[PDB]
Amino acid sequence: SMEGILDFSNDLDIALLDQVVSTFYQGSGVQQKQAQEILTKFQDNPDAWQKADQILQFSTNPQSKFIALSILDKLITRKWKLLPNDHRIGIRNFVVGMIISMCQDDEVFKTQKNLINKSDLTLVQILKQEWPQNWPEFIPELIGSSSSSVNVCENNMIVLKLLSEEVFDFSAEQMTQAKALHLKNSMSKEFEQIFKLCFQVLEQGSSSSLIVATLESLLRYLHWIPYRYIYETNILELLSTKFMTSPDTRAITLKCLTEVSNLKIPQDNDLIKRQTVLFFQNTLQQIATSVMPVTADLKATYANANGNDQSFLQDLAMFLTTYLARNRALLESDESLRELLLNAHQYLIQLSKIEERELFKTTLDYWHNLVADLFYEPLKKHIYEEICSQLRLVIIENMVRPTIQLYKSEREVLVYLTHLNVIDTEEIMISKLARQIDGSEWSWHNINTLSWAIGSISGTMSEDTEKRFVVTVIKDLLGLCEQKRGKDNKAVVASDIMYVVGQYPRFLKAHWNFLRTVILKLFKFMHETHEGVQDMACDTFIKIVQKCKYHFVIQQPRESEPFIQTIIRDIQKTTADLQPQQVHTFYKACGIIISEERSVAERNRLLSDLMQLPNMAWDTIVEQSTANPTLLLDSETVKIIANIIKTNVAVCTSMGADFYPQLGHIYYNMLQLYRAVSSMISAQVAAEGLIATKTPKVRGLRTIKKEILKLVETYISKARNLDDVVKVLVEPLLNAVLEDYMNNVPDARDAEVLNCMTTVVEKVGHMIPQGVILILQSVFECTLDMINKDFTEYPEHRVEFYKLLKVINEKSFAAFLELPPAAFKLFVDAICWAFKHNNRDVEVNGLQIALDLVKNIERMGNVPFANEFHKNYFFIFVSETFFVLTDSDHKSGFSKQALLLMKLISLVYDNKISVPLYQEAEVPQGTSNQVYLSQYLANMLSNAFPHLTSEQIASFLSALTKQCKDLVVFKGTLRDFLVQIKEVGGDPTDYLFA
Amino acid sequence: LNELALKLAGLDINK
Amino acid sequence: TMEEDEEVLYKVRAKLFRFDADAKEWKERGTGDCKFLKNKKTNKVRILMRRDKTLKICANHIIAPEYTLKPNVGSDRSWVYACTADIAEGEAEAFTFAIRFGSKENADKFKEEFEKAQEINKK
Amino acid sequence: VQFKLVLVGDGGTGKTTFVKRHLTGEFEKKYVATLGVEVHPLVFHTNRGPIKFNVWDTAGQEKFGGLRDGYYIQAQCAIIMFDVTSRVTYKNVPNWHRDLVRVCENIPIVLCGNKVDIKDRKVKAKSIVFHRKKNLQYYDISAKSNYNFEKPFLWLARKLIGDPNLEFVAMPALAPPEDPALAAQYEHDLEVAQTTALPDEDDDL
Ligand SMILES: Nc1nc2c(ncn2[C@@H]2O[C@H](COP(=O)(O)OP(=O)(O)NP(=O)(O)O)[C@@H](O)[C@H]2O)c(=O)[nH]1
Ligand SMILES: [Mg+2]
Repeated sequence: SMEGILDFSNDLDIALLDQVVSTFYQGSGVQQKQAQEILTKFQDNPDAWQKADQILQFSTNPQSKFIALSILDKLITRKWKLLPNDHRIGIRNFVVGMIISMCQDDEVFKTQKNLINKSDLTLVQILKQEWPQNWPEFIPELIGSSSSSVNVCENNMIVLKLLSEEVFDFSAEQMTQAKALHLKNSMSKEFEQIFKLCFQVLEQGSSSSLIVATLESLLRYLHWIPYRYIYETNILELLSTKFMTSPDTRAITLKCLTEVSNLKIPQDNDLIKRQTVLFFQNTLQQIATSVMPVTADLKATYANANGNDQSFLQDLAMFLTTYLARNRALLESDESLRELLLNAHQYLIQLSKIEERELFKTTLDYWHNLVADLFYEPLKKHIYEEICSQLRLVIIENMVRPTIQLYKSEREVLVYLTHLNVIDTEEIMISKLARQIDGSEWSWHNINTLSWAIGSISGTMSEDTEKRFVVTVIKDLLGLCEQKRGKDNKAVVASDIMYVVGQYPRFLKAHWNFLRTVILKLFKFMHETHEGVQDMACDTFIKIVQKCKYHFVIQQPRESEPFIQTIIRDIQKTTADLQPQQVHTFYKACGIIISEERSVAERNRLLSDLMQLPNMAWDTIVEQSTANPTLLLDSETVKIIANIIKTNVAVCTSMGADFYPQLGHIYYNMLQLYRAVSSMISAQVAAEGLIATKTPKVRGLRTIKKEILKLVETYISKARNLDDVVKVLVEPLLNAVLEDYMNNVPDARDAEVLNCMTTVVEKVGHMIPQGVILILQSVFECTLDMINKDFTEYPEHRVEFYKLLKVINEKSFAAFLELPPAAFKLFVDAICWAFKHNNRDVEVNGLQIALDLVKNIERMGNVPFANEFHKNYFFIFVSETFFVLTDSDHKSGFSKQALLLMKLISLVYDNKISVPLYQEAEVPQGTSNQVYLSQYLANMLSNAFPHLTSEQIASFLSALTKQCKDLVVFKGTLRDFLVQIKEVGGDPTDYLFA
Repeated sequence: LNELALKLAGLDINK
Repeated sequence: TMEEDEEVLYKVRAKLFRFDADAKEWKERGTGDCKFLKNKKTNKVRILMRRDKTLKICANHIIAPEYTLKPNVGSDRSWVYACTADIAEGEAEAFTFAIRFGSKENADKFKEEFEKAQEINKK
Repeated sequence: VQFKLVLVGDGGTGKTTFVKRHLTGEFEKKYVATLGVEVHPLVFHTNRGPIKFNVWDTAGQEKFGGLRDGYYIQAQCAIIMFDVTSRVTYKNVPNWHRDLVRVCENIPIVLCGNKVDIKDRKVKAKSIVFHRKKNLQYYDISAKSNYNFEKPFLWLARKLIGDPNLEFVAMPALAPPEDPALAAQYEHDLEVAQTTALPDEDDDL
């Protein structure tokens, strides 16, 4: 019954509109939902704008007059030029006359800010269409109207604020480069008169609401105005002195001064420097007297959230970091500026103590800027010794566990602070370690944080000073473990003792006995049931293996064998209580050491001794599960097989090409097992349906295949002898994985088969011509059919499919030349099918294949296949690219769409296509492709964008084609075309911008 | 360090 | 929290599911500590599961002895049983539930403490 | 004591799925674009009583834009969301913020980077800095793994109530209560439940 206002054949019920609106805003439930589908339908009515002058004049609901302006905004934006010239001045006068009426009624000017701000913006949308060519008196009349009322002058500051935003801050995406440059020029020519009004209102007072609205417009001007309006007047004196005392203006003034710290400044003029130092001096002075002193606990102020404190401190952090990162050199030479420089940094020290992660990351980026400057620039580091002294404690007490990026930044700052003063950093770290021992600052969180800071500064002190330091820490950390009582409290300390020693490999590589002791104790912790200690031992083990692996392969003095052999002899007893994932990490760590042995047959001997257990378990299951293959339904047998394989993947990951003999030891039975596991996966689906693919029995079976392929992918990606890969590995692999994939149901096809074929082609593709040709025969058509129905089903197969087609196009492109002509068409359909994906992991890959496919056709020269390609698929690739470029649903890939289209256009204006693109009858003979292209495109754009005049399509195509060599301009021409197709009446002269 | 190696070798978190 | 007058018999981390037969689709309901709570005054054992962080209840029902723990076709770490009176979101609605655990051990152990508590509710 | 929360951001970022996770606890795998707005009441239990959110879940698809900035009227808090796997979503954050603060001049706003559960992260943490100048609170969030999924509502509740020491507390648990005319029907729903596999069997839970 509320759907009556949708009938435009009658008149509009204003009072019913106010009911429908309030039912949507103040209402709830199903009546609110229905009220919305009406208000939306009312708004989307293409003739609804004709009723906006009733609502704005007669309605009493401010939310109705808002939606009226929303309909006007749409009309002014998209169809303003399709209007008869009469309406354009009725709307302009109605909006101007309305805004004037609201500044007179202080009840409206005060209690209806939303409707006024919306009105001012709708006024700006008109200025974007009519000003100044059809409204030159706007700015002068705006200034005369500002002296006749406080409410008008204040609101005029709102119009200019929105105007400057729409012209300089948000015009790149929304208007053409011609229309954008037009309004930028128009505002610059009339800004001297605007600044006069602004500076007068700032100096003459007195209404705070008018002052703030004026300051808010100044913030927008500092984005683009010439520097003389800031430095050649007296306005910096007012921003830094007068407006920092009142909290109403303090927030915006600080944001303005934050911008002024980033203007265009000739750093040769000695007077602007005094201005840049003066406003910083005044600002820090008003903060010290009118807000809070430099010794105030800002961590506590922020934590109390009184009023606007958390934003002032936010903005004060931005101001100081912005200014000092660009102007602190002005303060470092003069001795009368030394205290101003230091007080400024002392405020930052206080802010750096605030518990606010995003605020901390801000100030940390400045500390990074400073300590890197004190590490390189001469004579500067002594100015900040007291600043750096406190900074060390600030960072040592907020060291995060190694966001992964916050730690690297904290370590980098902390490493710089150690180079500037080793003695001070030791005293801070040892005294904090002492305060952990007396129990004052003792906590799990606080001992870990201290342990991370100590571990982060390794390799910055001399090997002698570091030696003395690590021992002092190890001593105090052990004494802390005898102190505390309870496995929990002792495991916390004992774990930090291992993180520290894992961080000092330089220390470990000079002391074998201590290093040997640490590894053996790590082994003992691998039998420790306490949660987090086995993973602590396994992580620290491989962590130290990575940096000290030489000391495990060479024969250390006073030892009878290299320690790698001793780890192998007891590996079963060492890895007995660890989880299967922890065993794989242990085996991976050993592979890191075995790779150091460059004696070949000695490295092979270690590999066989390391792989001893998984090989004996391998030969056992190879025999007892080949006759009869019943065990593959037993879960325990499947789990052993997966762990045997995952152990091979672990070692192959760290040994790479040095893994080939162990891979050969199992290769022919592993592929046989890959077959036998495939037989039951298919036998189970034929017995239980497609639901079996979800059952753990098949999920475990499909795991064996997923890991078998992963072991082969790992070695080939890292192999050095590519010949053996081709003549030993590729042959049985394809005859084991391809037919199984092809003749399986789509729900039983492992997507890693495509990934494994991608790595095979990536390494040895250029050596396997018929291999790639055979890979396509088994995986192309059947996978394409799995994904050519929607952008959703089988997402993993979708990504690996286009990865594989991409590398085939890069490496063995001749494999597509040997495709049947009907199958090559599906190949083209698949590439364009990738353009339409919103999934960027497919969209970018498809755009790349098209770009490389075109180049692959250009290299063939003037041959029949290349000519038949342009005859068939050239204009398809052009139109498909234009579609995804203009449908506003693939905006993430605009750059590669522009690049691919530019390559297609350039191919014609350089005569790189031999045959004519057209049929012999449809155009006169002798017509160049350059002309038929500008006709095919003109016809195509007219049928897809009938609201464009024939003169827009001409000027666009003219500019676009003659710019196919300048990508930055070409891209800009597309952006102008995209803007013009959202509206009617676009200027065809806008394509002459370049 | 031979003495430090024994402080950590003996270290018991079960006490 | 209105849990003081109770005792903790079993505790396990789980992910709770409910069936939407109108769509033939499993829908998550909660992730957190699934607790068995025996009433000190009535000896009745209930299930009380709260979501992590928000601490909102996603399961509140009596471990009734007439409930049966069936397996899910694609899981060895899950149990599927039908509930007839759950008061997590208000009135005693009836649900077809599925509860999954981190490993198979916790699931088999869950069936143990679930059949023990099934007996205490018979007394 | 209810507060209006406008939820805005590019299409596909995770606005609707985020709200459903707080309403039902489920994770919606399918993308169904919001048409205009979906209003939802959402209640949190804190140590300062319950707090209610009238969540105006808006539509980032421009073709389905609806009232556009009309939904922001009288909003008392806001969440801008983007997708760390899609740089164009973080690129459009200045636009979404601009349209927001023109209507709601001075309200608490949270900026959220969703889908941090995905390896191929395209919007790296060091690149996210837009919130600094605009005084917005930022969180890395994920609706699939619930990483920080409570943080935006906990920060706003602290900002709307004025208590920095506000915390979510456990809702009190009442006692649960205790025919063959429906046993064959409840059994009929169980036979189908068992034969419908559980989603995400490779997960941790
Ligand atoms: N991997 C992942 N996917 C997510 C996550 N959050 C949402 N999604 C997915 O992203 C897609 C978008 O879903 P949706 O919640 O409707 O986003 P929206 O912002 O409401 N879209 P609209 O702007 O049209 O209203 C869904 O497929 C959803 O499963 C997430 O945290 N992780
Ligand atoms: Mg949505």
